[PDB]
Amino acid sequence: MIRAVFFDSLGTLISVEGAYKIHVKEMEEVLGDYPLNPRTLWDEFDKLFKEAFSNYAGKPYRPARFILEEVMRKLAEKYGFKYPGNLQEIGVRMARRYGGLYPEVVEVLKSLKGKYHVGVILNWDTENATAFLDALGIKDLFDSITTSEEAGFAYPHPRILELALKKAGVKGEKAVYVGDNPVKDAGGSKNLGMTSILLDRKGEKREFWDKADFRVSDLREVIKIVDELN
Repeated sequence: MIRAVFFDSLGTLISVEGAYKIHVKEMEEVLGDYPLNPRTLWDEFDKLFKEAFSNYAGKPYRPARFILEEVMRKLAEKYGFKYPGNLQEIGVRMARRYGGLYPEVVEVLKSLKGKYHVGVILNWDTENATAFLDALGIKDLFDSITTSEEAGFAYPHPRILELALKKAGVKGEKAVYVGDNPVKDAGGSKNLGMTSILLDRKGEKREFWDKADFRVSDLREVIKIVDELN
């Protein structure tokens, strides 16, 4: 019955502890020798980039590289540090150095890939998203990489999922959907017939429990769930 498994957003693959490290080390490289706290610069930057990026939700996609540069450009002015080019390429380097994938990702992707179409969906730019997956070492494990830039709209928008399924050549009813935030993923409260799996690593997402077919704290359960559905 099931022919494709999709992972939406990097929260289903990267841990909060690993993500925060890459982010911390990201600002470290940006500041260099300039006397600024990387912890605080991340706080203001993450706050500002969220504001700017949220204004495009479900609307025609503007690449994040241009929204990041503007946010970073303003911070450089505010605090008086040089802007060392695009942050996107710095992130790929930090992911290379420190990683941050959940311990079982590569194992789970490897098993599913032998039986089903394993695709990933991201609310990011196509080029950088692929480079980031390569840095983590899981790019070649996916049968398809679908992004908001390719679909033309930011999260949420049906064209993203529609295109992901088009790549796999399967209908939604024959696909599984792994996400970590139902109100911040590609399909929003929409799936196209897909069987949803909510990743709650800590069991602290009660508000999202009732809007997901299955719940798991370990991605290896995605193997069993998909297996039983067949």
